Amino acid sequence: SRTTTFSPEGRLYQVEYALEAINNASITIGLITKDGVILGADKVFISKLIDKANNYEKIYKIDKHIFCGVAGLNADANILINQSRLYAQRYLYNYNEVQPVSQLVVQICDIKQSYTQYGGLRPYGVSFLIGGYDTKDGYQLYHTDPSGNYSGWFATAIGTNNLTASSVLKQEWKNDMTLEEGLLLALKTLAKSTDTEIPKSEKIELAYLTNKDGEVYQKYLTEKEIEELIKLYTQKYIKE
Amino acid sequence: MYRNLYDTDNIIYSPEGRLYQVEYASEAIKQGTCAVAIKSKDYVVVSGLKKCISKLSFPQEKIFKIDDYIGISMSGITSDAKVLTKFMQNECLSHKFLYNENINIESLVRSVADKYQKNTQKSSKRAFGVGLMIAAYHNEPCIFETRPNGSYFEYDALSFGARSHASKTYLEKNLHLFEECSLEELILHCLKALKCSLSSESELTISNTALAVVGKNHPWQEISSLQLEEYLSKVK
Amino acid sequence: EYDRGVNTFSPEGRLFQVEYALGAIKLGSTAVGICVNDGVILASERRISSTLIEKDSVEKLLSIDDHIGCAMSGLMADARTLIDYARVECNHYKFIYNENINIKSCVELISELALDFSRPFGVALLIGGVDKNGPCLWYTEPSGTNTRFSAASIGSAQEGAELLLQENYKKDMTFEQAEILALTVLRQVMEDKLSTSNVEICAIKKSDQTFYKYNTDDISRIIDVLP
Amino acid sequence: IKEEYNKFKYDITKQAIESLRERIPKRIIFFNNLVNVNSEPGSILNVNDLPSHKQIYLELEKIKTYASELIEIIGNIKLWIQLNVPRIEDGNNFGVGIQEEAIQELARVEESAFNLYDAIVKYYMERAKISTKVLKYPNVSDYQEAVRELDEKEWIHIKITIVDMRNNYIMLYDLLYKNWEKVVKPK
Amino acid sequence: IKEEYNKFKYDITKQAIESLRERIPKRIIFFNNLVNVNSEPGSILNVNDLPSHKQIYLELEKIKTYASELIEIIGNIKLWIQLNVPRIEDGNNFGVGIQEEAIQELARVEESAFNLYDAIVKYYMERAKISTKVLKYPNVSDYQEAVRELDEKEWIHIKITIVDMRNNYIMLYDLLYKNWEKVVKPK
Amino acid sequence: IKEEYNKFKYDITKQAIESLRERIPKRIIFFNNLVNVNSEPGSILNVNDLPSHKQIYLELEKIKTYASELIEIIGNIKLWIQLNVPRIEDGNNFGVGIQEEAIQELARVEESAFNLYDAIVKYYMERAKISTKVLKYPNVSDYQEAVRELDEKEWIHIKITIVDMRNNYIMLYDLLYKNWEKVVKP
Amino acid sequence: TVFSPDGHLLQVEHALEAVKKGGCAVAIKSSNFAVLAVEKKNIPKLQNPKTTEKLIKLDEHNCLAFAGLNADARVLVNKTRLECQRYYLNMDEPAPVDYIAKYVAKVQQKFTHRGGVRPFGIATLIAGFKNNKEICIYQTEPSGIYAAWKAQAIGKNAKIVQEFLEKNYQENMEQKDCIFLALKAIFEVVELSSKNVEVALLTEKDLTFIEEQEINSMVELIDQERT
Repeated sequence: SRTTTFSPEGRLYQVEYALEAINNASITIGLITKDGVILGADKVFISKLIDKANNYEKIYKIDKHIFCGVAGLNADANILINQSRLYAQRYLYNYNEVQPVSQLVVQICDIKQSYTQYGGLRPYGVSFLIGGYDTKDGYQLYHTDPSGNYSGWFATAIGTNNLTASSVLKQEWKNDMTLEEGLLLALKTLAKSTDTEIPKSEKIELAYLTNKDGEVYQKYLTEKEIEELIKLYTQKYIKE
Repeated sequence: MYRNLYDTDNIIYSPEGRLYQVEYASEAIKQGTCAVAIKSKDYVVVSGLKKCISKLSFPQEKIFKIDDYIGISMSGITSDAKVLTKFMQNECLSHKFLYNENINIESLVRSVADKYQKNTQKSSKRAFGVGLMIAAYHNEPCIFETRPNGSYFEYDALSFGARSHASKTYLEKNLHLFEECSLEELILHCLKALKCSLSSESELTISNTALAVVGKNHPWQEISSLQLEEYLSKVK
Repeated sequence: EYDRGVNTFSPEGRLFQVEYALGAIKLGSTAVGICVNDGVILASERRISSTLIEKDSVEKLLSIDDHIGCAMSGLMADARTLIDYARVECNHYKFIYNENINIKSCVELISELALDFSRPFGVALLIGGVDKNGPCLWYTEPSGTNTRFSAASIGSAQEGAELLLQENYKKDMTFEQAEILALTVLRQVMEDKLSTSNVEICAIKKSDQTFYKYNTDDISRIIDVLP
Repeated sequence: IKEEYNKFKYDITKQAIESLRERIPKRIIFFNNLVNVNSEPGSILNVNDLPSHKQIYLELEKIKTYASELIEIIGNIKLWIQLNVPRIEDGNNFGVGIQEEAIQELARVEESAFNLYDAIVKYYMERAKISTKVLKYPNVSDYQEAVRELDEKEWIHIKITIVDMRNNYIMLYDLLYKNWEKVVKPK
Repeated sequence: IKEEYNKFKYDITKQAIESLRERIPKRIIFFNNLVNVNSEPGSILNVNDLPSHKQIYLELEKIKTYASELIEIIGNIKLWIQLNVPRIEDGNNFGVGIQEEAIQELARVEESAFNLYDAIVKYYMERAKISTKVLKYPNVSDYQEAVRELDEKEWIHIKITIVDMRNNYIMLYDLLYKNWEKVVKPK
Repeated sequence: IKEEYNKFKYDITKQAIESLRERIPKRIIFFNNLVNVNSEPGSILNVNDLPSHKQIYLELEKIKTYASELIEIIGNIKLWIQLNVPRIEDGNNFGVGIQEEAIQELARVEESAFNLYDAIVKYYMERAKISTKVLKYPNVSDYQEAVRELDEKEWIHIKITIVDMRNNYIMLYDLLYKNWEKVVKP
Repeated sequence: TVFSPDGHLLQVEHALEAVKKGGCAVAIKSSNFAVLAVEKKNIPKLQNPKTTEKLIKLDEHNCLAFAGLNADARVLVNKTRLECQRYYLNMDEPAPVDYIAKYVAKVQQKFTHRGGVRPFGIATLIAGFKNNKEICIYQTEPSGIYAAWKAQAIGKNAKIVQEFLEKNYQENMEQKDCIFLALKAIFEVVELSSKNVEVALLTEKDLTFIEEQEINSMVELIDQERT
């Protein structure tokens, strides 16, 4: 029935289907390094007639130091990004400083929680890996769900084939990870999740923060990841 | 396809042409206690029978008061009857404040019957299932009554659901009340209606039959707890 | 079977959503109140089965004001909402008019809030006080019927206490006369012993016109008279 | 006439309470003592202790005694519930369905016990019929084997009736005990 | 008497746990050892190892043992599930639905094992009638082929009964295990 | 005992997957070589290639082999889905419906193959019964025609059974292949 | 949200059952302090602090350890922390635990009585201070009921842990003794992992956590007490 009604088991229905609706969406990888947080993506290819060179709809920008990698309904994702950009700017307008991500996910999971509680509207079939840098506790990487129960992490692989890709980060991840070593680490889990051995490079997109006291937050071009893809060939950080 | 589709909604109409949800309210007033009023030439008496639910309980009130010359007697559910009493009280009192003359009787019931109408077309609010009985006197003593659907009938005698058929038949052959100008014969004639229409082998009137009179030099004087059992509740 | 709507009628002239709550009030703790010529005495149980409770935070006899005390039954979470509303309007009445509110004027407003047409409040009360014209005791229902009672009982065991009061109520009974009577009906319908903790009587005397909760010390001298 | 009828309603009520508090529990222990639940598997419903077979005859005879006691006890209890059904009204009658459910299950058990009499007549008829075929065709050994195999089946069938007997008494008693307030006072 | 009855409800609970933790798993492996799931196709349901047919008789005798032990175990389990259903109420009775589904499956498996007793009687009766015709009409060869085919039919049914037995035993244990919390508590 | 029980759970799961990857595709090709879909109409269901009928006898024996192997294959597959049914819950149980649909489809094919053993007995019993009547009434010619038509009927029944085998094997495999992600983890 | 034909509430009993599938949380009162306890679980080598999923503060003297829906506590706490500070702005006093619990219970009750609003599927327990130097641990359910306790527990299989606490609950304990009693409540999570239990010692109107160092010194003693 509607989202307002419960179930005899204690769970819900609309928020339970949304948790499964994101399982049929492309994967995204999160990863905290010793230099800055990095993200992964999977451009689902409906055809070869997309631009494939200027845009990508799996990783967006929230602020100059906060960025998320969305995974789920691409249509409903644009609303929360248009809603998180306001909270990331209304905090600046009210406190003259950057907003900590710990105070951003709370501000954004409440907008999801408010939908699965009243109004009689459908929930948000979206879940994303939102990370950033802050002066209070350094780099961080949070993860929201359609219910709102956010939680901090070090590496997450939501989308399709989560349990397999998350297991890769259980062993291959290390506490100390450089920026270049972290990219190669996140490159293999992004490729083996799609049951392939090498990315076609006209696929997956990556992003990285690495605050150099100014939070550069550079994204990646189709030519910049070629050098990263070539480094995977020689040094294979295999499935295992 | 019939008998269960056109039954629970105040909006749908039956294919025959009857609003069956409102029609249940007209029958909902029949489960209440009886009441009867007599319109004489210059006086109006209302006899109401209360209902003692238990031996330890007290009989709940039936006959109410609205103004000095206006008093109603509900017959149905106490939930909606109390709401219409407050609406009729705030309406008539506002007329004595906004202006100085008393409120016209038919111009008052037109506002009360309109209250039923407003709670009939909206899907949310249901209909007031209560049979009102407005007895008043302004220049000629008139007796009005409503139903769940908006209605007015300048009745001369009535009954309300308990043993109404046994009481309507008594009033059909008793049309000499207009010339029974003596108040004593009127209250005995009105109480005789309940005595000949009470339940089988029940207590006649053991101080549990509310009585009220209103007339020319009479305001809504509730019959005291002593004037009725001395001779009125002792003639039969 | 007509149960979808909240305001639907019946072909026999009856309500449906209100009648569902009529059986919900028969599951709470039992209570009994007696209206005597000198005042009003109330009584109730205290289901504090788990000894870890504080035993004072859970109460069955709250107060509408200093002159009107009442009982509770049914949904305890909804009973507090009506009592909180009664504590507002009765106190709001004292701010407008300097005299204390009448129970006939207070029970009529506690019943109009059970006419939300949400859902009807599944709670029955035993509002009693000594406002004016001596002491009065009223018993409300979720349907809105406000019947003034001389001695009634509400709770899961209200059926047994009903016939007991009919064979025991006398009009010329004082406070100490009914105080033992307010416990003999509780001694019958009780799955425990009438100790000094399970009973929580309180009364409103006509002299001081205020209510006073009978503490643990005062009830011990009344539960040991053995009716 | 009015007196005899009111006397009957009193007589029913007495018999109903008497049967549930005493008559039914004693028989529960009785049949349980005959087929104890703690036995290991295969030691009860077996054929190890197995003209007409006079030995088998006595076991069927005991069943009919047990069958008689079951139909008589439940029938008055069923009638008692029927006399306790409130006036038919619209809404708030979930409990009459429970009452109806009890009568339905009670009638089911009654019909089940009633069918043993029909099942028992069929046994003698089939056994006699097959035996005629054995006399007419004495060398086809399967007819003689069928008679032998038949005795093992009926012996088991007698025993399956007893386990179902035991189990039905408990299912009836447990249901009435838990739902005692609504069967007597459905409000 | 009140003590003996309460003892019975205690006695049931003991027997039920013992059967689910030991008696039922042991039989799962037992029947599996006769018809292993890892066998290649066609090596089980064949007729290579095949007056009356004494060989089929011996196989049926083992079946009757298997049938007896199955019905006895489920019957106390069925009653045990019945003893844990709470008082009938309107709403919040999701657990009785779980309970009813379990009772339904137990009765279904019981009917399956129960039908073996009736099916064995049918084999000997049907085989004998055709054989009489063979004696009367010895050159119509289809009657002799019918005898042959009947044994092949009965042989297959015996093995299909054992696999269905095996598969039901694991399915019963696995089903009760998953919904165990609702099986023990009433609501 | 706890070890022996868990060991069984491993052995079943293997057999079910093994049947779908090798046993089931091989039979698809097998039955197609006997009743090719590309055959012209009437070239399959004919009587052109036609005491007891020894010619008819050899084909039914092969049928019983085909029926046995089907029940054995389907039975473990059916059992495997049963151990994979999740705990019963109210709502969000769309996946149990596929499983329910799967047990129903597997049991339907299984019941169909299972009834052939009883059906074969009916053929010989009926043919023998009519043959007795031929001995009693040797000049009523329809009885001799009756012998001919029954064999033609059984021959047709044999062939409709083999196509149904072929068709059941593909419909089971095609259903499971398309719904593979939902059958294992519903 | 409507009633049931017998008298219950299908939208409340469902929500009350929804808290049973959640992490357990146990509280325990003492003389002048109240140590809390909660048992959570986390994925190894990931999710470093669990964003302080339990033991939420409300004021300088009011801890709160909920149980149940983790996502539905944010709206409950933010609608509470606002009211805990708003009371301080209107009455110039730090909000007592009696007012916060009376507010959290009114929040959940305001969600089941209204229509078209899902009830708060979360059962909590608030441990703070009253106006005088006292400590009364409260406990609220999704139905709206609330009562003080001397020890209480909510969550997955809260009956077996509350039953154990009903027996060996002494009257007044020591700071380490009261912790050991709360640490004897690992009857929900098997093997008593130190990375699962979290306790905080609310004392002298100043909340503080408990380091894992002294946890191992107390969680290991329980294994050498069953023999």
